Amino acid sequence: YKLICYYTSWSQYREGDGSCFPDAIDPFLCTHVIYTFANISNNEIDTWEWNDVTLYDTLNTLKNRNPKLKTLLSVGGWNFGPERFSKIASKTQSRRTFIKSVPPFLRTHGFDGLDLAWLYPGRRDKRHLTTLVKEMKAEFIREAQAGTEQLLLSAAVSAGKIAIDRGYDIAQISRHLDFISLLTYDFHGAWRQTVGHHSPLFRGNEDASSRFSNADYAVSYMLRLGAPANKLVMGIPTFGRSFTLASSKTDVGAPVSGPGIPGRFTKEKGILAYYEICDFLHGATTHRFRDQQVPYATKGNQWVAYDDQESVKNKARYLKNRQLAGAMVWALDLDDFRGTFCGQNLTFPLTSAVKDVLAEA
Ligand SMILES: *[C@@H]1O[C@H](CO)[C@@H](O[C@@H]2O[C@H](CO)[C@@H](O[C@@H]3O[C@H](CO[C@H]4O[C@H](CO)[C@@H](O)[C@H](O)[C@@H]4O)[C@@H](O[C@H]4O[C@H](CO)[C@@H](O)[C@H](O)[C@@H]4O)[C@H](O)[C@@H]3O)[C@H](O)[C@H]2NC(C)=O)[C@H](O)[C@H]1NC(C)=O
Repeated sequence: YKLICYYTSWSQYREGDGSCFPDAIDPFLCTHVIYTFANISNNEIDTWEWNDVTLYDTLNTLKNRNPKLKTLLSVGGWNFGPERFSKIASKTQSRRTFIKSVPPFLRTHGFDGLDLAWLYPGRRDKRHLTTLVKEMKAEFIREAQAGTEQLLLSAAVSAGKIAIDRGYDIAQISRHLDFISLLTYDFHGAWRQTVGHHSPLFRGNEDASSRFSNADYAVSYMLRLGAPANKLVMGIPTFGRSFTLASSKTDVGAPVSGPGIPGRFTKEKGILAYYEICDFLHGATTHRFRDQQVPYATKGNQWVAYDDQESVKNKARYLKNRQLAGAMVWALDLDDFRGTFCGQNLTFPLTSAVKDVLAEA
């Protein structure tokens, strides 16, 4: 099985214990670590943070300890606007410029591949994404002739049915990608004025939005569209999502007034790192959505949907049972990488739980 793990370049800036640099990563934890994100400038791949060349080096020094570890560089993300991707991919010339720029940059910086994180292709982009993936793969095939192991090509893909239908030719891109990471953790609609879980494995008992907004639906749909199981990797989050409650009610359908207050370290309303959630749990009441097989917790006027050791193990068993290629974790810097917040004196408790289950049989 693959265990694909993202590290985000902006996590270095977090205050105190929130600060995460690539040398915090256990070299034997994941099979693939993906650094996010690279920029595209002058139609060519490029660095983003002022110190990316240094951090790339810190990440790739992990291979000294684990020579089998593979690293990839992810281009795109939400800061990079999807409009920028569309412009590049939609013209033969700009597409070529971008593709040609990729292998030399990856080789210079010691990466084993490229991950495409276009968030997200629209209806007008579907055919252009197919050509980008096919042509990029063709370039990697050419570059391998020069003697070095062929660069890998992956993509992070929406797990939402509507977004999938709108923007991706799954049958075609699956042929050329070495793996597809499904973003199976963005299932709670931003329009919803009630609490709800963003990463449920199965649908909930009543009033769900779509019997589509769950990981099992997304996995089945991708297989149905022609992605081979051995190309699909199921995403598992190490962050949770938070809401401010609008009333004393906390169970299914509880009204909310907006996102939860920011975490002390991650400082973004509506999201919390797992290490922040571990602390939040002190004094909180814990519940589990039976049917959806994922937990939530609440205290005060705050309500948090999240994944714990039990839920990530459960998802790992699920993806093995569906004979998928493995799991993807977003993100290492949001797990308890220090090992000091979750009361087990264990680094990367969520990611390690997934790893341990993948090894079982
Ligand atoms: C990720 O990559 C993106 C894409 O490359 C980066 O964004 C780019 O950043 C550069 C540098 O800041 C910026 O360049 C700008 O260039 C203009 C000149 O524009 C010319 O063309 C214009 C047509 O639209 C025309 O109107 C103009 O006359 C020019 O001919 C600069 O304009 C000033 O130039 C001088 C010197 O700076 C000034 O003295 C003068 O007063 C002008 O006002 C701008 O100041 C910029 O330098 C790109 O425009 C920008 N591209 C996009 C699409 O956003 C980005 O930095 C990178 N991110 C990270 C995190 O690395």
